[PDB]
Amino acid sequence: SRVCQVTGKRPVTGNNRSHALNATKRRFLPNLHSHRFWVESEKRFVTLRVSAKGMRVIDKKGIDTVLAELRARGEKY
Amino acid sequence: MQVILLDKVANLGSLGDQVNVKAGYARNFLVPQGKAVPATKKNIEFFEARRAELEAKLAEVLAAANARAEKINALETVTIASKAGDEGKLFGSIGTRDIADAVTAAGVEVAKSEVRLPNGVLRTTGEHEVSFQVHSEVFAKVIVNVVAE
Amino acid sequence: MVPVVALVGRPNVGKSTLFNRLTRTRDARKYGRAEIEGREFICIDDGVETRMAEQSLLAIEEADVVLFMVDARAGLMPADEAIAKHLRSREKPTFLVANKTDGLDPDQAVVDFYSLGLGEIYPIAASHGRGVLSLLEHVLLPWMEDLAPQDFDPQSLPIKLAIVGRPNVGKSTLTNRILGEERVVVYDMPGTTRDSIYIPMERDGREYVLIDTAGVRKRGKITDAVEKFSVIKTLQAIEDANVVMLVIDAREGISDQDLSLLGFILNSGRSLVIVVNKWDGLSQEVKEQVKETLDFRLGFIDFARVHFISALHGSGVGNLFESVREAYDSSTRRVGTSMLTRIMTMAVEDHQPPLVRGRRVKLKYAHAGGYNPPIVVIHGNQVKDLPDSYKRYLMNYFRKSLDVMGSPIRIQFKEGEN
Amino acid sequence: MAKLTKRMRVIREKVDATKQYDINEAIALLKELATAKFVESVDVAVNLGIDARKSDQNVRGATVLPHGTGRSVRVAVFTQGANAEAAKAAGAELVGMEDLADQIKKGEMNFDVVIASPDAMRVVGQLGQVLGPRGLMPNPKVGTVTPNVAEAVKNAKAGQVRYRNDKNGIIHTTIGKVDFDADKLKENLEALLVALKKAKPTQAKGVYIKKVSISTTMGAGVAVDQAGLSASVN
RNA sequence: GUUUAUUAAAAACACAGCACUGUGCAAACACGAAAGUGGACGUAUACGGUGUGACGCCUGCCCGGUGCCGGAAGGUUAAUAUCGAAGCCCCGGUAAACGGCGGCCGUAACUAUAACGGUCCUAAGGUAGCGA
RNA sequence: UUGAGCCUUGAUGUGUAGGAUAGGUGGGAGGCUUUGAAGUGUGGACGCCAGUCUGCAUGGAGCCGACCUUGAAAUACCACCCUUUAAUGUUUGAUGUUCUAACGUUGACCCGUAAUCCGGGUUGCGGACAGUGUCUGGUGGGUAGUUUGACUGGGGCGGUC
RNA sequence: AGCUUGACUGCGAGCGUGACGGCGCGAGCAGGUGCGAAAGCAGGUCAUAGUGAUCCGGUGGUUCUGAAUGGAAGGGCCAUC
Repeated sequence: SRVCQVTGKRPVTGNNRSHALNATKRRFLPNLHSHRFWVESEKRFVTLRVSAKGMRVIDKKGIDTVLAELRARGEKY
Repeated sequence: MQVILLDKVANLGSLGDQVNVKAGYARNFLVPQGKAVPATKKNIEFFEARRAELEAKLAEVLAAANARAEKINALETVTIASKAGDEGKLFGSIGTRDIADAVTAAGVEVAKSEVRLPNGVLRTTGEHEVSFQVHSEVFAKVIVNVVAE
Repeated sequence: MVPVVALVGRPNVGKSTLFNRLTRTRDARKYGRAEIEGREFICIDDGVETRMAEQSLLAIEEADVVLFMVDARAGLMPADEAIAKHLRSREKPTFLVANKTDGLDPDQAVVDFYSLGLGEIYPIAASHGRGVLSLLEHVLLPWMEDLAPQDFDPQSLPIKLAIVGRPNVGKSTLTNRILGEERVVVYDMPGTTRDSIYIPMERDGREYVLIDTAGVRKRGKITDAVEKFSVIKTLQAIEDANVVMLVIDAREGISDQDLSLLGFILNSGRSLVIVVNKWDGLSQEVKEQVKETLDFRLGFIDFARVHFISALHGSGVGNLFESVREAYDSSTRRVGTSMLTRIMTMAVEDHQPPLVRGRRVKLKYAHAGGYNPPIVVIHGNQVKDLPDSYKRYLMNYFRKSLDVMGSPIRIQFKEGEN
Repeated sequence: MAKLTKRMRVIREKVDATKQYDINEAIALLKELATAKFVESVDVAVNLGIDARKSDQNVRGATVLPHGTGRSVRVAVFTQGANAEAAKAAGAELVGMEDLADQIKKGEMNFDVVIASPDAMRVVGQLGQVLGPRGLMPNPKVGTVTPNVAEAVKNAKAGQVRYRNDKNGIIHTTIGKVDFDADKLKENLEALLVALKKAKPTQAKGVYIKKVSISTTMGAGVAVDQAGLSASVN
């Protein structure tokens, strides 16, 4: 997809906008990328699709804490 | 993020230097390689007590890694220790090509720019003879006896 | 050689307002003089623009007498004091006046002002009427002791020309070149119109204009709060022409506004000569033949003549001077009922005057209603009996059979016979 | 030209970096510090913003203040059609248009502070061409280009603080001498400090007071335990 | 040849041939938010696009070298009010330049048209097609 | 390799007057600046260099200006921040080059699986790029909504308000 | 031609003239002024044309407003763009 698997993402509703203030809508994709994280706790990579807010978030809490979850979020490790 | 190093010495940062670093260097080089451990005001306390042991007891056959490193960054005088660099000069058949294993920088190497030899090289003691190519399909050679202690 | 009042009083404000009220002469345009009795003299007009400091500095040294100005609500101001000091050292006499004087009868003058390294500050009028009288009298007296400098042929006027174009290109710079070849700045403003506007100036008698609103390298005394006022000027640029020059770029030219601008030019009814400036830096395969082709097809029958100059090199410089003259001759061509009638006959015989409601029309002479932008009025059948198109067809024919590298020519139709 | 900016680096490294000092302590310090040979000046260096308006910023003048004491000056009260006739009733000082007129136009002057209505003021305190003082001179502005005369004489008789440089948006005001007492000095600051808050109504930034600093000369200066701020007038 | 089924068959549309451009493969491009797919199991003598319309016959003018043309800013030539602008380099622009594609003069036999040079310009120079 | 954000040194300010070179001094003609203090490059109004030229390389005069004039100002002792300019501390961004470790790999092979898909692993090649996400400037009749009066001896035309 | 600054100020019986928006005339009182010897005259121009609502914002003044509560912003008001 296009979702962090942590932070919680998906494109979300938009519009182009003008000082004209016209009406149209467009959504908005977050900045996610599947980045090859190193589990270390089984010393392998479990490449996950993740946000780039999230990339930070994973770091601050540490590998097996995001990876503590997933299991607790009932979804592909 | 920030780490306390585990590394003995490292070209910047050394010997339990707790510092902040680039995120893109830190998570994919300083860790996971053993050259650092994450820092937290929890971690630092654990680590401070630990490093009187860890950055000593581990870090004492590792003097080799900093020295041997030059020799594999150039690949002109391809030299690693198989057991050595901490035992005196690099000796025995042991080292590079006698198992055809030597560490590369990034798989782009000048240590297999030709293959030709019938049982590899290395077979002296108290020094270790490497083959130092002079072409890429003739092996007229210029063998050296470098060490990297 | 000759005096100039030379207003100063800080870079801007009501400074201009006063010049208009002292002048009355337009189309002499700028430089330009304020008339009093018999004698007329010129007028001349932190962290401010470097260009604006250079012109202003250029103005005051040639200036021959100076007038330093203060406002009602203005008083104290050290910057003013610096400008006043500069003037003393360099040495020309200065009188201290104060704009739309107001207050509540003369009071705070002269009291602040004695420190100004100047004494007696005369208060003025401009929106009342007594306070102008003293200033004009003061100047008069020394100036009275002295007495300083104060079909019709194509050569009866000197050729009038403007330089119009985009609100992007540094046209004002190209303007500096055209006036130059001397390697000298020239956009020093004096004031002589009604209100705060704008330079047409003349060199070689013949008039050049600088126009539009910003990017032009309009960074002036200011007067067009919105996008509008500038346009009031370009319409002046129309009034004054018999030649207009369009600067277009090869890298921001022919913009939507710009193509409209050429369409407008056709209305403007004045000779088009097409300039491309800052064209020595363009890529070796030019973009730009096609850019010429799209304008060509719209299409402007004139003489072009394309110019590829820079204001930062100059290449086209002669070829521009030349092209305008040639264009003016054709435009201004001595005309004459005879020629027109004779070529016309051919045209109608060849391709057929239109018929309307089973009744065939009738043409029967043409004459020239003036030549400078050439107009003709042909007396034939009714206005609607021709479409505008056939008018134009017959016009285009004349545009063809006798050269018009000049402006579009005009055709009219009157009725009387039917 | 510039050999090394070393002598100034060590010195500024001692007592400036916004080292906030007791106002009085500062003054105690102020007389000497680096070898400046005699007792020096007490200054406040007040930083005000902007250009296009002043209220008491770049003033080639002196204004009346709470606690006027420090100096007392010569004063003549010029009483001509104004708040002069209120001044005639007041009878403090000397009030007289045509006798003080003479005295103005005589050839000689010494009544520095012209409290004034229209004619006198232009003469005394402003004149010269490339004006500027022997080190001090009769000054023009005294707020009688904001004429009042009667009440003005009371304020005037008492004295007055002169400050001047040129054109910068930061308003310097020399507070006094060190041959004036420490606590009287503090009061001079406080007075100017209350005034400044008062000053400037014309929005361009709603707090116009940056640094209240107190300083002398020879790379010696300090900051005040800032107390000019917006809250009312303190 | 193709075609407006249920008015209109053509001169329309098509078409080989030709011309031009764009594209080096993960191709251009095209579809498909993308994934993917087509393009192509191919591979610049092609591929895509665009455009013109068999065929034959009507001559399609390269800016680099060096020169030339206009122009200024300079260079170069000047006085030595130094600065040096006019003519020329250069900057742009220039091949109806050297050199392949006109006249006019002499000359391929009614002189005259002329392959060569002179002459207009540091134009090849009516050779092709076509002649009162 | 190399721009610049800031930091503190530099010293001074063309009309008679004014020695010239008068930005801006609380206070204003002691400070025993003790040392026997100086006239010699930056500076400086302005090159109008001069000389006066610099806390700016000499020792030669009590510790010392070796006190003012005079104009607007200018000489005891100095003070208040600017324009300007370095030297130095820096702070930061560019380019330059090389690297590998993200990342890409429509290279090659091994493997789940006697599967052109995919996944994992190995290796080869690329490489901090590329590309993409946000933000953001320019372009954009391709797409989108609509705008284009009225008077009127038919209307439009014109002319007019 | 002398002299002045009433192109004052705060109000206004009472009128004309407009559908309304509204526009015009108007003595006198009051207060302050100005000029005139004094009476007296001065409320912009011989009269008739010389321009536009409403918004919304700018300028200056005011305490009027002002959300716990004081200030403070913005808004109203008065004047003007």
